[PDB]
Amino acid sequence: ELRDQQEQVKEDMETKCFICGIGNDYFDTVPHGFETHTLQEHNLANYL
Amino acid sequence: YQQKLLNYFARNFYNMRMLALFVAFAINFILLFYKVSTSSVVEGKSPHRIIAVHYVLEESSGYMEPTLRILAILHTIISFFCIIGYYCLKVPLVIFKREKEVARKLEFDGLYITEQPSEDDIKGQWDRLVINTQSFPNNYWDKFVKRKVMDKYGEFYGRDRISELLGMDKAALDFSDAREKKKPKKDSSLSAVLNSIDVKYQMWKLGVVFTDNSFLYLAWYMTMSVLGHYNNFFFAAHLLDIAMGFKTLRTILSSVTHNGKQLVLTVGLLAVVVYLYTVVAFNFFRKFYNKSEDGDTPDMKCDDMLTCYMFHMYVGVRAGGGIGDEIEDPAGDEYEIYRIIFDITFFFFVIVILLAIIQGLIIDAFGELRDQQEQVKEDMETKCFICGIGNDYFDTVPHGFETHTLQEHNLANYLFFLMYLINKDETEHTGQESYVWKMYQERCWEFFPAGDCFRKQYEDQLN
Amino acid sequence: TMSVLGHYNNFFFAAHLLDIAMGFKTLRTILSSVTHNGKQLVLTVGLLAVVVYLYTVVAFNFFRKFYNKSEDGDTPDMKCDDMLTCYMFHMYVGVRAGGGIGDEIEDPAGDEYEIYRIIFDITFFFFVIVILLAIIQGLIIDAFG
Amino acid sequence: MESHKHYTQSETEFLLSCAETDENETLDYEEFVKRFHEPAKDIGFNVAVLLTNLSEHMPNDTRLQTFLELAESVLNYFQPFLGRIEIMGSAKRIERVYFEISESSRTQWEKPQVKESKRQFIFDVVNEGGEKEKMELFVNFCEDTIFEMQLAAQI
Ligand SMILES: [Zn+2]
Ligand SMILES: [Zn+2]
Repeated sequence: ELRDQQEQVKEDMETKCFICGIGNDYFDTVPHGFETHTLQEHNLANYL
Repeated sequence: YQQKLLNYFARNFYNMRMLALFVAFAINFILLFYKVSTSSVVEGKSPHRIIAVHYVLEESSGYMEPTLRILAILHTIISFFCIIGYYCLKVPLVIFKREKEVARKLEFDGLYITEQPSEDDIKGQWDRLVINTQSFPNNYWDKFVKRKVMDKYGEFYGRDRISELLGMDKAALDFSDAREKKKPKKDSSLSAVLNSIDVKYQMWKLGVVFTDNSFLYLAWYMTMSVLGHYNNFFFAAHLLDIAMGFKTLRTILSSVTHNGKQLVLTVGLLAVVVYLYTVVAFNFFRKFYNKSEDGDTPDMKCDDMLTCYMFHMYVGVRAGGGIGDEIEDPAGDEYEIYRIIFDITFFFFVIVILLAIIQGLIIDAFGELRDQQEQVKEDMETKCFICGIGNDYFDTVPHGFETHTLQEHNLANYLFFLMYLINKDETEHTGQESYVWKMYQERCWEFFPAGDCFRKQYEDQLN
Repeated sequence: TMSVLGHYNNFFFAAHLLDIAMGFKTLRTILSSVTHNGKQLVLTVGLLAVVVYLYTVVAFNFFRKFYNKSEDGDTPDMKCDDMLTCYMFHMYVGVRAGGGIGDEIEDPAGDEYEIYRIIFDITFFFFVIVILLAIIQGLIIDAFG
Repeated sequence: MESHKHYTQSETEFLLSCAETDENETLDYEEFVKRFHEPAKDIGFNVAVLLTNLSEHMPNDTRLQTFLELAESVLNYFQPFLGRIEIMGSAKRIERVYFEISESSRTQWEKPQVKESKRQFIFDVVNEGGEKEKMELFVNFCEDTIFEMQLAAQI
């Protein structure tokens, strides 16, 4: 159960954005779109 | 002849490895027929040394001892051939990887120009020795690194420092009169002089191959094989090669290896818990630990600390029921209830719980490895490795995803294009080949398609 | 063949009880757990044999004097002062002990090899009894999953 | 000559007419190297590349299909060597690239040792992951493999 919990949180973080939850499929039209969205546009550090 | 012999020894490395395994098994099977003599040998009588150690008395045969001797000699020879084959085959890949890493570090990050790494990264510190040698790009097949670092770092840091560091000290490499054009080479066959060898580079390469772990294992194999002649029981240590010689056996042992980091911590917890139980037993229940037989004997007991701790660690974990099986029963004593809780808690915490953790870590390792393989299989079946578009878009046309994976975006094709680019002269590069080659030189990776494809951009009917 | 041999000896009819394994779907499901990893179970048993062989090598070389199974001393001393005898001794008693080989040997009461024999027994118990049987019992669970 | 070349002067006797190395009623294999060893491949491969590129970029054209069905033989012969990759072009458009694949390269990549390394490499980038290192890890694997095959050429 602990291993499955860690796998689930890793998959959630890799799949959807933490703020808007749009999904990587829409952003990946532009190359590195999801990474750009997670690093520049919507960032936990910036919102903090 | 030496080159042909080296190529032959490099070709059949796994063959000689498995043959060494087979002969080691044969020797160990021969070893199962030993004996120890008796009947009061010439040494005088409890004799100090009347051992008359061993003999290989056979079952109505006399072929076993010469077989053992010749098999030991043969095993040593075969294992030496294995070392030669390893150096001939797998060392160049390691040297190529190291040269590639240091070349890209110098050309892109300036490891020994603007960084100067600290006392840590001992391998990186040792890599500084190959910088100033003459034959530095020996295996990286990129001989322009020394020249191209100047155009990037020479102006900002001075030509002299980089020239001295790299080792091509010359003003403008401009010849004056024929520059000693040509002459008969001193080196020739039958070892004429053979002195044009870089001792610095040879020592660096020797250090790398003497730090390589597989070469360490082969050296240990050598040591055990040559010790087997000193004592033939030392050939038993070569049976461990089955662990790394079989893929299924590696899969079996990877279950233990996956959580070996936590197994030792569990054993440490067991030691700590047993120590606490020994503390309590030494303080309170010292009188019960009388292991002397039938009372009327010299009372041997654990009225100490180290003795009691070793008693608990030896007998008490290997009991199947805890320490209560090996102590005098509390038949009508004031500490009966307390000793009962002592024994029951010891059994329920050491025997039942800790061994359950030890036996559950292995099962969790099995599950995790299986889930990892399932995940990689599902990822490969779902999305393309290059663009990652997804099979849903491609499957509109029948067998669209299979066509995309086999023809359009293929790992084999992308691998062969790199060889085609590398083995072609820059004069014959076309526009696209030069456009890709430049970005390969500068390490951009933007020419790899990502989020797009030929069908995505141009539909079969123009859109 | 077994049915016609049952007339020669009526105890040979006991071999027909194995038909339940292939006559019931639920029983096939139960036995498929073992059959799924039967390829690796035999390799685990082979590792057990190799490890026990190494332990026998060490015991034959060093701890030969402890293996005196003769009763009350004053009897003809039966002991494993050989190689095949010691190996069969370890494979017979030492795996089926629940605590390793230390349960069936004379205790090291004040000997120069006491510490070494202690590590010998503890390592034997922790590697043969605990770890290998854990792998054997974990393969079945992984097959179920 | 019984396998493929039919018995006509334009097909069968043309070979005998070309084979005139000596008048001693004997022939050597040096004609094989002298003619159609290098030039056969050298021009035929470029012709096949041109035809494949034209067919791929000219869909739904009736005229090109006649050339395709007539050059089916040479295209079938050149299928193993012809390769296709897709790159981001200088005009910021996806463009296909055609090149040549040597026979020794295709032979070494089929060996079990190389195929085992490919399986392990895929097993790593999926588990460890990567967002920009993925293409860097792919090229690093390619260069390490290329060294293995070029070393394997020195048998
Ligand atoms: Zn967002
Ligand atoms: Zn693709």
